[PDB]
Amino acid sequence: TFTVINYYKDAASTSSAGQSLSMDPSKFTEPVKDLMLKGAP
Amino acid sequence: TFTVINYYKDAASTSSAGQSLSMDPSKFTEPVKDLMLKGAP
Amino acid sequence: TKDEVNSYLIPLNANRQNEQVFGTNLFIGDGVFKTTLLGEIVQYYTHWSGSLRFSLMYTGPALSSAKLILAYTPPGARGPQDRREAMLGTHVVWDIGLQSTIVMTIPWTSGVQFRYTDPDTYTSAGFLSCWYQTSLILPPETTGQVYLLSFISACPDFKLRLMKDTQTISQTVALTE
Amino acid sequence: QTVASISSGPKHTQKVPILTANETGATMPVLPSDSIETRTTYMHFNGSETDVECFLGRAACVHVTEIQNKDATGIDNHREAKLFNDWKINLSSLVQLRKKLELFTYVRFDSEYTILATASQPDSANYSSNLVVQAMYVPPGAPNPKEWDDYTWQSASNPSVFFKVGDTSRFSVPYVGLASAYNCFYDGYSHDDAETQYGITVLNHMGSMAFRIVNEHDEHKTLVKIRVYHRAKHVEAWIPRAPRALPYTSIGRTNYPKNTEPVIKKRKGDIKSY
Amino acid sequence: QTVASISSGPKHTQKVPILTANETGATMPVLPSDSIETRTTYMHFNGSETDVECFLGRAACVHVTEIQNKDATGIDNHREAKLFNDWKINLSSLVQLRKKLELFTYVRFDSEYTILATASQPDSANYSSNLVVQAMYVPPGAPNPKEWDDYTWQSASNPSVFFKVGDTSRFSVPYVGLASAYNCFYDGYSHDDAETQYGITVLNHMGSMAFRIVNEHDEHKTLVKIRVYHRAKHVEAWIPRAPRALPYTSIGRTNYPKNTEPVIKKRKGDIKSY
Amino acid sequence: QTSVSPSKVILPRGGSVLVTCSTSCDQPKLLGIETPLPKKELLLPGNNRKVYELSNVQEDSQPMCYSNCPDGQSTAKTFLTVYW
Amino acid sequence: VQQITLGNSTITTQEAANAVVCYAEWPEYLPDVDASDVNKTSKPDTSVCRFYTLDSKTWTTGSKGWCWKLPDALKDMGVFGQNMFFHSLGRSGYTVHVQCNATKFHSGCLLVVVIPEHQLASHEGGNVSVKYTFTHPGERGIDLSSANEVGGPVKDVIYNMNGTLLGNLLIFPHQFINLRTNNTATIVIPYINSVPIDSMTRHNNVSLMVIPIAPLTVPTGATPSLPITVTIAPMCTEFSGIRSKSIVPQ
Amino acid sequence: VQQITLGNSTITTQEAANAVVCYAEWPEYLPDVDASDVNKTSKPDTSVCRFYTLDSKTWTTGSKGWCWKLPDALKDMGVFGQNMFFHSLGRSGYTVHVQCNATKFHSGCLLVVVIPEHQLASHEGGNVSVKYTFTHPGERGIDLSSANEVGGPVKDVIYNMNGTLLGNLLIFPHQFINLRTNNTATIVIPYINSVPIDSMTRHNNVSLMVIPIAPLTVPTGATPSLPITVTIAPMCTEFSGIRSKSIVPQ
Amino acid sequence: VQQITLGNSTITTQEAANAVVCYAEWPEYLPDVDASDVNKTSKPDTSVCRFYTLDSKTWTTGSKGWCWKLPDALKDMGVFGQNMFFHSLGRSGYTVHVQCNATKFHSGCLLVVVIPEHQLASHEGGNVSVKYTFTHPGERGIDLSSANEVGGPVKDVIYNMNGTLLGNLLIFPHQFINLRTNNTATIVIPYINSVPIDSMTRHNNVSLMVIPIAPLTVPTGATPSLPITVTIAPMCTEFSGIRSKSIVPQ
Repeated sequence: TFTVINYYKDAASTSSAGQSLSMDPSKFTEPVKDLMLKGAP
Repeated sequence: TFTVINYYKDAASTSSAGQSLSMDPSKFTEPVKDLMLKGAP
Repeated sequence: TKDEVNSYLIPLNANRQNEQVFGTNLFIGDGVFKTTLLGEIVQYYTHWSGSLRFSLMYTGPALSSAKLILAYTPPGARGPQDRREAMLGTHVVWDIGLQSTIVMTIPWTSGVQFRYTDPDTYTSAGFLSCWYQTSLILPPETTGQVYLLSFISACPDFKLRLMKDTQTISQTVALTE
Repeated sequence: QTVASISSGPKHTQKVPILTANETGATMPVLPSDSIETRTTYMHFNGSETDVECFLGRAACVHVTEIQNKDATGIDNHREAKLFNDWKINLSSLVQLRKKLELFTYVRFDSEYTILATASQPDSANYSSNLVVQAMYVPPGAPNPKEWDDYTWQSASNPSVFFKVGDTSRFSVPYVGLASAYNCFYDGYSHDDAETQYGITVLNHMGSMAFRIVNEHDEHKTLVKIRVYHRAKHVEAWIPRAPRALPYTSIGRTNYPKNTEPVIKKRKGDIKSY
Repeated sequence: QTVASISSGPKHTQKVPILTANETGATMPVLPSDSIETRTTYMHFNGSETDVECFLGRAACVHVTEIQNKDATGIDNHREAKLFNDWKINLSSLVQLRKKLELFTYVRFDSEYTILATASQPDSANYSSNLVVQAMYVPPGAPNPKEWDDYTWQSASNPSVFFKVGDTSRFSVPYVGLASAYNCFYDGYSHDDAETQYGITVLNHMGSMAFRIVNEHDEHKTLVKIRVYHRAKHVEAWIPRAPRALPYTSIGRTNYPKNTEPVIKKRKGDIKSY
Repeated sequence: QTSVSPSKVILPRGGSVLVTCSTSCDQPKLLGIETPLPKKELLLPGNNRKVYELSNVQEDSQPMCYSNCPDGQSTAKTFLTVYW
Repeated sequence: VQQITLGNSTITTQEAANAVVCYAEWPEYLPDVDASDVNKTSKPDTSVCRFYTLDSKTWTTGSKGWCWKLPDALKDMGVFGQNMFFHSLGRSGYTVHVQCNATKFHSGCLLVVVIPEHQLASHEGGNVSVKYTFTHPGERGIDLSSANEVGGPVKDVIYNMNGTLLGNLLIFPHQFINLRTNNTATIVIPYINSVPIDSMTRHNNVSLMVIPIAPLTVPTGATPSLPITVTIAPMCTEFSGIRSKSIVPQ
Repeated sequence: VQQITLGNSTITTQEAANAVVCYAEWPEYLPDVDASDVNKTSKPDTSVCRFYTLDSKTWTTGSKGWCWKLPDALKDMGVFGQNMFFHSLGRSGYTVHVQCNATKFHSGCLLVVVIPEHQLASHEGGNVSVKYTFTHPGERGIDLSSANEVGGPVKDVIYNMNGTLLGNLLIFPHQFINLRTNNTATIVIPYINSVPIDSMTRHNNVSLMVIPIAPLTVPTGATPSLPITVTIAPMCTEFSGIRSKSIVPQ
Repeated sequence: VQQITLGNSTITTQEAANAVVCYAEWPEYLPDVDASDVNKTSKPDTSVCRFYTLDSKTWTTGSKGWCWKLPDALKDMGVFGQNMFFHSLGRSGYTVHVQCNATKFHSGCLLVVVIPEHQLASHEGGNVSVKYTFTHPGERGIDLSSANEVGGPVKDVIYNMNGTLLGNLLIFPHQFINLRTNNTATIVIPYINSVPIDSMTRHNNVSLMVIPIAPLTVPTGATPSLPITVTIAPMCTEFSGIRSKSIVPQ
């Protein structure tokens, strides 16, 4: 349904990358961890 | 990630060649050889 | 005042104790470095990263002796004003003898991954100083100044990124034959 | 990933890598790992922009001339009237490019030329003319046109490009040197003679460009400024050289002017100042 | 098909998902299915337009300057005469774009620039000139041109684009920051000094653009307005931030003007009014 | 080192003054003047010197010229006084 | 109950202390793939990885809040401060423990929030900068209820000292200290920066703000104040580029 | 040649520098079997294991010698000094590097000797004690050619400041710096004490004495002095019992 | 020790003479793939592959340096000179041996450098050329300390006679003669040219510059000069196009 040929040698010349598939808000919404399960390194 | 078709018959018409992979400064930084190991032809 | 061969000779004086030989900032695209090959190639680019190779060659008589300490002060601290301050950073105690050349590396010591080739406070590279560790002792029948030759070069981990014009040469009129 | 620095701990080495002899003329590759304890880092860097192809490889304006479109009736010297102009091609007239090229002794490259023509009508004009420029590449030593409408312009062999003023032309010229590379420096003469010129040589003849406005005259005068841009590609360079420190004075010569200013900056303070 | 809501009937749950503790700083993902009986619906939606690449990813006018083509004979300050103009590149001068970018702390992107030149001739003119603009990208810290026909414009290294007035130029610039990302906020100084500037840093230097009209002068004056459009692409953003509420006062600072108007709208009625 | 001109100026309440910032560095990246006053950068060629018309000076202010030049003091303060 | 023992320090909490780990990322040492500085880093022992207690603030009915900047607040704390001054580069995470106890008759709610790159606004407008001495106050931090100073930041808590509204500060890693529910807040901060390591003196990586949201309402006849105590432990701290001790203003 | 690189420090010697390891024992960390203090010890990184150069002494024709006490001489040296002041207990070995270069026309011989428990005698007799300030001089050490002071040690090098004869000082780990032969001396000192670890402030484990035995004879017309430089690197250093910084006199 | 025997010539060196081979390329005969001239080349025997010693220069405290151009310096040297004059084309490598001995009391440093295509600048400016007689001086070479001549090159050693700075001349193949370390320098030069073979008379392939960098400092009362001697041996020399002997000016 769609086609792109890279006409230039530089990565900065390519069109926009599109969508970041793996989107997960738990980084921001669920940042709580129990510190008594020793998750810290 | 990148594509080139040659549109002209002359090598002078092609775009720039890119990067010389095999770069080695010892030609200039380490030009010393012992002349008692008979390296000379 | 003029460009002389003497500009390349770092004077060393006999019977100096706990004293400084030379001191310079490490803006490689400026100051003492502006005219060196490294500085010249560096002025064609905007960013630089990597380590520098600094060398000293002793040119005094064979029967002389000297221990020098060459110190690299990473950025964030002033240029060292005494040897004690200097020896808290990266330094090499150099004993002059049959090997007349010391090679000290200035390790890439920075938070930001690239520094500007033009002098900038944020991307300051630190300081380089040399001090008498013991002293210079000349043999009898010899007097005056002996000299060090300082060399600069890049380590194989050197990087230069963003091309720019060099401010070393200028023209106001087209040249002809 | 290419390693920039390897992890290195305390060293009680008897093979001291930091004591050497620069008398030998070798830059022994002493690394940070040799004088200080280091961590392991990676380069993340190929050095694509320091390759000679890129370092010497963008378009630079190497000649600028103004030509005119005006009534040519009753003029003996058309060249003086700026009806046309020729120029022996050389990359030495612009100092930035010259110094970069002079970092090497021998250089071999193909040439990509871009000619930009821009029109101006300073005097009273009722409109802007739709002018066409002829840029004629004349091979080395070939006769240049002597008048604006000479038959040399209708050469069946000289490459010519016709383009509108305000627009550009682009054409590549292969490496045209006689020898395997251009002599950016030549320590010799054309022959063993007492009075012959030094340095400047015919080995580095890259051709010549002639320019005219093809259009016949309008009622007003149009001033056309032609900018020639050269881009070197497929670049090969040999024998690195000491960079140029002093101003230039002529093409093909290493001469510098008398009474030049000092290159090495004077220190604000003694040798100990930071 | 991704499920938006699942079928859920009466619930006599002892694991109450609707009673929580916001004291912990977590937004527990309570769904409609937890507090009401729901039917099963599907998303029919990927969220392509909320991806940071799209949210921060269309061309916006980030600078506008007017330059002139006029007789330059007998002028000392060409910059004042608007014969040329330079501009340190920044995406902070337009507030819509600035607020969008300032929704994040660190941002990394490549830049696609579009320069639109439009000519006007307010005074009496016999025709519209066919002018050519030179837009020169100067690397960070590189010398800007000082006069209209300075040799800085003929730089063998500075990227330059020549295009007709009335038309556009387009060129991409890669991410040129020293650090792994631009610091849209910097809580520090260039060095430990009592008087040094706060916030504004050289880490976020994106370069600079110089503009001139290449053409020599005509008999009349032409006013050229240059609009620079920036489009961020290959965008990466970190650390979401509280949105900007108050007007801006300067580039690189979070300062807001004194005596600003209240942001939060006052209610027409008490807290119970709908 | 960074410099400001004038070092000091006495000016009438609400008037405008031209303050010049300069560096010894030929090519500074950051060069400006920090002040709460409304200012206008005068169109001037070059990189190492700037001129600002600081308008409508109402109180005693201390505009500071700033730069990233590492030679000497990277900041210089001037002292504006108002008379009325 | 909960107990965290770091080096020779221990914090015990009879509240089931749940910790916020900013962005679900634990502090970590700089990996090789991200490293640029070549020097072998100095990773201190128990000597620095320990709880440092700052001087306590008094929470009154009309207090606006307090702001600390890290690592500035710990620049004078035992061995960590010395290392921060003797080295050119440094990176560190933090375990922040904010403590405020009251009775079941008190009411009030503190917002404890960690803001990376909390660039402060100047109260003067235009393009004035906040001076070094004000953004590096030390263990005393910034009291938002005090008056403005020449070269100091703006101190209207409604705008977070940066021109953003207070209500929106929950986008950052935070915990509330709700006097009815809990008396302690714990936030674990990783090293956040665009560069892998940085100068600890000239740049503050994060700002800790403790803001009263719901005002302190003490029971009738009670003393109208509560002490708020902040306890911080550096975590996964690294130093590089040892040299002469830095000289900073104040 | 020889090169020793410790942390960010390097000493190069074009002499085949042979090191004396006192009693053929390398410095080592305190093993579990010998440990009494229960706290986990702080074992610093590159930050302390590095060469500290003391200020140079001038060796004249009539100089008696110099004496440094460890770890006192390093109490003000970068991170090591700070750690020594912030911790209650500490043990450390040392790599001492004494440097004195001259020409092939100079003559003279230095005795570089390490004395464990070099209890100094008082010049006053009876049972007078040498005061703290004199036995803890710091990086300047004790100059044996200076005059006596009230509460200072005796300074007759013939008797080693302790009532034993100089000739017999070779029973201790030592090296000579014979100007005809060598210009550097290297002694590696392990931790020597009756207790496994001890207070670094109140007790000096070892004393480094540099004594001219054969007097300096410079060539005719030469400057009648040579600089002597001492460079020390702590080795296998441990600290225990971190607390508020100790307060010592001077 | 080292000994190099070429034909009936031998140079012995009691220094461990390490040779610089310019660009790590040995002199070689022109291979078929690179050849353009069709004539079978004349590859002389022992008769030319041998050490020719040029007349010695005196190195004084104020001497600027000397410059020789090859093959010009050898145009009058035995059979090589004759062949160079009788043939139209020629290519050759060189083994240059610069000799300068002193005592362990002398100090000074010579830079011995080989510059391919060392196009000299004229001291007059504009576009004036350096005349043939000055760029082909012969075995005497150019003395940089002498005065300017009409049609001669500029003689400011700081600018290498070409407008480049002296400090940067290390990019070319070079060796230092450091009087404390070594007394000889050896550089092996291959044939360097854009053309496979060339006229030996009208073009100088390389220039040998011997430049005092660190000035000569002789011991007190000593004669204030040292002789510098240059010894050159053609290597892999080829000649083509034999004909009547060329006539050159001077």
